[PDB]
Amino acid sequence: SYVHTEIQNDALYITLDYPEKKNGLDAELGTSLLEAIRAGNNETSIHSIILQSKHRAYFSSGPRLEDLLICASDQSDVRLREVLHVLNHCVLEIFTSPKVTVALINGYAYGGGFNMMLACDRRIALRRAKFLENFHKMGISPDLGASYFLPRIIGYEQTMNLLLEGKLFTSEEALRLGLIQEICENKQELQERVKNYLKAVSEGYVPAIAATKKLLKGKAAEELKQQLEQETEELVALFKQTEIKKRLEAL
Amino acid sequence: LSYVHTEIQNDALYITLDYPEKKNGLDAELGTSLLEAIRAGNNETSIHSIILQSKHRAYFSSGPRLEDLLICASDQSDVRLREVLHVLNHCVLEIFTSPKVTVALINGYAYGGGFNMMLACDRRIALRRAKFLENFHKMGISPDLGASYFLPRIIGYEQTMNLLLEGKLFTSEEALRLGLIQEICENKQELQERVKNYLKAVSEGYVPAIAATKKLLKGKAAEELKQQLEQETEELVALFKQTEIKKRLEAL
Amino acid sequence: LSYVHTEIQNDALYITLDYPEKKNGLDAELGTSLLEAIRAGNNETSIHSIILQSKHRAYFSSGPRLEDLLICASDQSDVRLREVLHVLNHCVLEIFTSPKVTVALINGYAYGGGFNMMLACDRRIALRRAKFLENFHKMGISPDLGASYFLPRIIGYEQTMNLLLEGKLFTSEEALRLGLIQEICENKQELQERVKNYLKAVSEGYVPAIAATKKLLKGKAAEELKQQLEQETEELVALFKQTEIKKRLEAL
Repeated sequence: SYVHTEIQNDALYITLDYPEKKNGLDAELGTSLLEAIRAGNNETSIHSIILQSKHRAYFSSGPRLEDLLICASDQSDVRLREVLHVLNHCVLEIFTSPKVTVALINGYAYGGGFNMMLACDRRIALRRAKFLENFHKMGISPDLGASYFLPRIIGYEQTMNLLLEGKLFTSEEALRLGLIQEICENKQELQERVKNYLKAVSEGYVPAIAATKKLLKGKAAEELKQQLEQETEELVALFKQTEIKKRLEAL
Repeated sequence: LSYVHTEIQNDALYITLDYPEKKNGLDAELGTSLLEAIRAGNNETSIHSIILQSKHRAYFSSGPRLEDLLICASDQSDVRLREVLHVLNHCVLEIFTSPKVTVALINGYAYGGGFNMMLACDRRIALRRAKFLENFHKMGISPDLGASYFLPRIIGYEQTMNLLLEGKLFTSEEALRLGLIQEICENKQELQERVKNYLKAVSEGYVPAIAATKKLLKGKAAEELKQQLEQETEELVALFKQTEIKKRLEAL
Repeated sequence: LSYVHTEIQNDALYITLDYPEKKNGLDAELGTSLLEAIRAGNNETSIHSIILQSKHRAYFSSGPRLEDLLICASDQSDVRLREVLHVLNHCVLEIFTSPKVTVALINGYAYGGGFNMMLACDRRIALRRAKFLENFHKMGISPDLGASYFLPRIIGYEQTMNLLLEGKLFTSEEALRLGLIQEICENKQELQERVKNYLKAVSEGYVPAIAATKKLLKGKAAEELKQQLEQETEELVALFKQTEIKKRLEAL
């Protein structure tokens, strides 16, 4: 099972555990992740869903260049549409969760490997965490909700600049931009911080939390759903163009 | 007695909350008088500004009173709740759609909707000693009186979730950092002078141009707010039918 | 004599404002030339970026000139005003919907629409010495050339109302703080090398991917802006019929 699940004190922990691809995003992990998010969402008794990685070195490597290359080489678009469908549903199901959603970024989180977590209510990173948005050099458009979330979180102009620079950036920079909400210095502090955070969530009333999130989001989930569809079409179109195959090959 | 006073001075309408019994708390009686004052100001062609303030040193507004909310949770029907939400939502919408420059002066504490209604104003100025509270999380209710519309637009979604989770009394400095207020004055005298100067700057403008400017800047937002207020109403009414809310209000 | 020059260099179109007669003022003449330059750039498959700049050290653009505005105000038909708005509004929209990376280099002062049109660009870079002005409040007019769309989205509603109310000449530092510009360069030469480096970074990408990226990020905003430009025109036209506007322009 590409992801592990456990409920403790009325909170669901979803742990990415896919060493073969370093927590990479493909159709199989995606399907397993989606199932887990949906189970948490449908679980009346929990108040929170925590997304995390089991592996010290990384949170998620994101979509794998090797896997993308296969999609570029595929002339049917089926492989590409397949993986995007599942991962897009993961993003949407996180975004529309009635539970308080938190992502714990312990290690590096590249591309969609970070971006999917932008759908969470809060993102907390270890100091050592590193981030990367590499669409520009790859010759592709942003996906997995990135075109929706980035401008809304950090602003359009800063999004264009972040994508243009395509740098490995620090947790400090991510905090400054508002991509993440806070930084913990080490594993133990993160562990304590999370415990305290969930204690605070538990003092609320589950249906009130759900209504609150619903009201705050308003028409956003409808907008995101539409944007995910547009991202899909733009990316598929680009993946039919030789330049994209060439860049993926080179990489 | 009347709990909302009105006065025009030099082409500015001053709306003053005066409800000491309930510390300027929000109920249908105050709401009704407040709405009437807001509309009268919006319909007055000579004024360029509307100033909302409290006549009482200790507090701006305690917001909807716990005891009153407890009554609504105890009610047999939802008629009382819908009635007060109706009047107070209209206050919010009528401030928001005012053609006049709207300013709220937060002198003392402003809790829940006692503060949140004023988020519809063009500018919010607080005394340093002002304190603020958003306590929906512990109360087990959803945000109302526009708070679900204004908070994420002003401070961001992530920040709104965290503010609500913490439910702490917070300072004017914190309110300023978040953008909930636009500036702080240290005392009543300084505030009185600042307002004088600010209204002077406003008066140098042209009333119809000011109205056109506000209309353009807001675009479709007024319709969106109106719809959101309706949704807040339905969500809150649904929660007040659940025994947990009565239990929670009863304990507080 | 053409008031807008174009040159392609390093896979980028440089559009240069060269209108000393009006200190790079915005009229239908310069506007027509600028629009042609923008469209040419947007349809040029061999470039990745469009750079907008001024040839003159003293100013970027003095914006719509008071003298020209007065003429429109004194005119008994709305045709000349609607004609200039039509072309300039198209410049704004066509910058905003450009598939190329768009950068404005603000070297000297930029007043009103002279700055505001550039808010449609992906990046605004100013020389430290640049100065800015939004003077709608004193002029008695509503914001135009997209300003009513861009200002609240970039700096916030409350901050926009205050910016307009104060109508002060402000520094590049303040522009940067507000988010109206993205960065500051100390001098012409550093700016030249910065732009060179920036364009190199852009060139590392793939033109159709840049275009698709911008299209996705913008979503429905292009249609929103187009409608909003139409609203700005409708309101400005109504105000220019009023005696107060002519009086204020003359005074100025």
